[PDB]
Amino acid sequence: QALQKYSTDLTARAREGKLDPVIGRDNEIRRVVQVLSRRTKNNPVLIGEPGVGKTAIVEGLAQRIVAGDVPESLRDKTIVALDLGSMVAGSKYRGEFEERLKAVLDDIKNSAGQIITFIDELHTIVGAGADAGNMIKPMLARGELRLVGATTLDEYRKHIEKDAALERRFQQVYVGEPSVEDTIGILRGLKDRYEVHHGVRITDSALVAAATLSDRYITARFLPDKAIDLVDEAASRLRMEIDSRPVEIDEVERLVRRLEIEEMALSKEEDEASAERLAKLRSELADQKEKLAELTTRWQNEKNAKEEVGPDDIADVVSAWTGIPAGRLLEGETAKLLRMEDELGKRVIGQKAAVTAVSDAVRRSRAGVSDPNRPTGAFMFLGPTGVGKTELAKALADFLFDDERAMVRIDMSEYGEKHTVARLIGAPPGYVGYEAGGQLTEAVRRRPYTVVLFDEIEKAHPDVFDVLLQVLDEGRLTDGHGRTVDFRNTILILTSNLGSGGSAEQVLAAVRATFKPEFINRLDDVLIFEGLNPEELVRIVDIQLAQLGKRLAQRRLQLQVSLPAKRWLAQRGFDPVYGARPLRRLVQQAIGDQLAKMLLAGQVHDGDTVPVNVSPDADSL
Amino acid sequence: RAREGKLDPVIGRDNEIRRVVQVLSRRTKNNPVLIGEPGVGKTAIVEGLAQRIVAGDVPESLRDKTIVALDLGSMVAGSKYRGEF
Amino acid sequence: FNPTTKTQAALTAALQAASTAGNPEIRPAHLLMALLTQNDGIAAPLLEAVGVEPATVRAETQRLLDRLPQQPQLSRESLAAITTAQQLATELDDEYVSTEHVMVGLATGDSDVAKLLTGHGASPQALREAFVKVRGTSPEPEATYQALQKYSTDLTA
Ligand SMILES: Nc1ncnc2c1ncn2[C@@H]1O[C@H](COP(=O)(O)OP(=O)(O)OP(O)(O)=S)[C@@H](O)[C@H]1O
Ligand SMILES: Nc1ncnc2c1ncn2[C@@H]1O[C@H](COP(=O)(O)OP(=O)(O)OP(O)(O)=S)[C@@H](O)[C@H]1O
Ligand SMILES: Nc1ncnc2c1ncn2[C@@H]1O[C@H](COP(=O)(O)OP(=O)(O)OP(O)(O)=S)[C@@H](O)[C@H]1O
Repeated sequence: QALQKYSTDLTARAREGKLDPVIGRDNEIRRVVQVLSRRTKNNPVLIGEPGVGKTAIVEGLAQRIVAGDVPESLRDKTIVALDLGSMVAGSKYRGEFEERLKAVLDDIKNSAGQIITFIDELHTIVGAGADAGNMIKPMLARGELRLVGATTLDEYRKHIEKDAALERRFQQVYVGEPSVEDTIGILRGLKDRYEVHHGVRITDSALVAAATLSDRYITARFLPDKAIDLVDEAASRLRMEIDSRPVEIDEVERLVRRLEIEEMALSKEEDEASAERLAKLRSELADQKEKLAELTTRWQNEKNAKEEVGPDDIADVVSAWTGIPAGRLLEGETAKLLRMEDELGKRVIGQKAAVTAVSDAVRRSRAGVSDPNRPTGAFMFLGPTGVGKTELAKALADFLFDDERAMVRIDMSEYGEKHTVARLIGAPPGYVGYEAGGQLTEAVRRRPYTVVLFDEIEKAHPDVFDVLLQVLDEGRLTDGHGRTVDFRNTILILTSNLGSGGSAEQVLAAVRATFKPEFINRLDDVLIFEGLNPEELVRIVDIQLAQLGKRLAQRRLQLQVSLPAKRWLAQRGFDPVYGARPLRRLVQQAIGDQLAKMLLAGQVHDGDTVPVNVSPDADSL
Repeated sequence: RAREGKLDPVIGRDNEIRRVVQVLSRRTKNNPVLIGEPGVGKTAIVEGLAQRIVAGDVPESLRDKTIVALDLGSMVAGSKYRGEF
Repeated sequence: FNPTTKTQAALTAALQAASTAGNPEIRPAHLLMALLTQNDGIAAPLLEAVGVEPATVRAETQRLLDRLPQQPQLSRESLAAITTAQQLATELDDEYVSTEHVMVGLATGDSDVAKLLTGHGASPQALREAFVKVRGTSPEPEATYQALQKYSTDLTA
């Protein structure tokens, strides 16, 4: 009767049908049985990584006993679930806990083996002392109490294997994680338990996707557990959608009910610079109130003539998680991908050969054609200076994230000595900086969709190349802590400045003599950039002037530029040895200097608009 | 406190509260953990969820759920004996 | 009953000084001497809260000890004191007995100590307000009781 106070009844719980169906894993359960039914030392311990199913095996054995598939040596035996936490509850006096545990042990021995104690998280059996969890050591080695335990793989060697007198009384059972084909079956069996809790239906083509998809995207966790979450979340989200309106009709309404209040409390601003902001916000409101009322119409076109989860809700879940977009190109993204070297051309000018290669390994990955285990694209573009090869790697990180500072840049010119490698991989255990991990590593392990940029790579020491050697071609590198980080979704970009003027084989042979063939072989196309012709500078001129104008709008201060000045600046863009950097200095020598002189000398105030005009030699405002 | 009007208004962050709710109402292992750099708003989201529950914008399963803010500091206050914690 | 460590130490000190004294039964004046001369004593500021002089709390109760003919057991007045103390702990729901609880039980249990505290000037309505101005609801030990005044100094003062 002391076993009623400190434990529940697993077999009784399994009798009333309160446990999930256990599928497969025949070998593990048969070994648990043939260990649990020997003369002495008859107590197994399941062992293995967290999530692969180790309480599932004990619950399967309990259901199996209740049914009657077990041998004669185990027919009609009850399994009790010991609870070490509720025993040390009130034991402040000097012997009460030992008294409790002794009563429990005596009561277990008082039966004739009709009880199988099952301790979960048994690594907690070492403490309870303050000579505790130690009075069990005699009864263990004789086979009185049949113990079924299950702890993860690495708290075993941390709490138990430290005590080789106690770990002798345990027989280990290793529980390896299943494969995709087996996880599919486990899900096929468990589906009808979620189909009830959520009032929905789940499609087998979705049960296959929730297991194939969650095997190449979520690598930090193990099997089935990392494949049941997708199904459960998809169902819960679908039920939410069923009750209320669908998504993308809810957020459009939530933000509209906010822009209203914004413009309402903004229109009462007795101000003049705030009138250009109100007249700009008042347009996005009418633009949103357009597609909102279009969605409410397109929803009735379907509601007059999305009721079970498919292989699409799963992808949407594994995309909201982990940030990686793996969807189906829902007709809004494809129209944007189709004109990409057109949205990149607003920031980079020329280099058509290189824009149509960076942009070419994004489509052939969003359409599901690239190798699923290798980086999305790994190519190095190199050429003369000031040509636009560090700008392209920023016009690209802005097309995908809408923020130029959401990417990972490391300036490879500080890696002059080989010992500077530990800066991006961590320091081995037992050294100064170890509870910090790597620096490149920990940056990608948190958001595995960024675009890495190794700037000025040939200035480094030829060992960091050999570190990168396996990043390309496999997308993996492990830090000090032993955590493997995957790169199979990033875009690897390496700039350079080799050759410096050689036509095509003074540079192609200067790359070959600075890098090794095993490093050139992992790369995709080696893009060559080209100098700037006189025509393709008259356009960078416009870009620069637009930039400066946008920078000036902090004072509502514009400026008018005449075509003579616009083609004077571009003709004073000179020296096809320095690219397009001199022009940014010419602009500030000509316009910016005298504008700033006039600006703090009175005689120019906000709201004005200054026209530039080419004096016979210089520019006059 | 959300009923008594003592929490600041919470603006924006719709995707996050949506995901928090849908994780908070699934069958097993429903424990959302807001993670991210310090300052970007992680208590503000929970306060927004509380005000949203008081208002009524939540799905059916989360009607009248009475969020509770635990405290493990005042729980280990005086427990020098063997089982007091 | 439900003891805290200070009442346990007071009972142990009174029992050691009683077994040294050689008595058939331990008087309440042993416990009173143990509590007024206790380290970190919360009885002398308790009587400071009700305006009682401390120059008589070691003389007029000392005369209740050196008139007895020098293992004792607890007097029935002391058991009634602990009984009314445990009863008086049920309103403020403090889970353990305290030194002020021992004091109010001794003031209600034996009328001999109540006679002395009434002759020095103290009412049970006033000494029930003696602690609330020095306390400020209770665990087992005593690390409350104006914690700002014992773990800080005043820069403005
Ligand atoms: N063979 C299986 N058949 C059916 N469901 C399974 C099977 N293996 C695991 N599961 C389910 O997958 C999840 C695994 O959870 P558990 O196995 O209880 O956790 P665990 O494997 O013990 O990991 P730890 O060490 O306890 S944290 C549960 O939802 C189980 O119901
Ligand atoms: N084709 C181009 N289109 C637009 N801006 C360009 C172009 N080429 C250079 N620029 C400008 O030049 C600056 C950036 O030049 P970068 O390409 O970053 O220099 P680089 O190509 O990395 O050469 P090095 O070897 O790194 S100095 C920015 O101010 C750009 O506006
Ligand atoms: N979306 C938001 N709406 C309204 N106020 C916000 C929002 N996000 C942040 N704030 C305010 O900005 C501050 C952010 O503080 P918190 O988000 O509570 O701190 P935190 O983000 O939790 O970081 P830590 O780790 O808790 S110190 C508070 O003053 C919030 O009131």
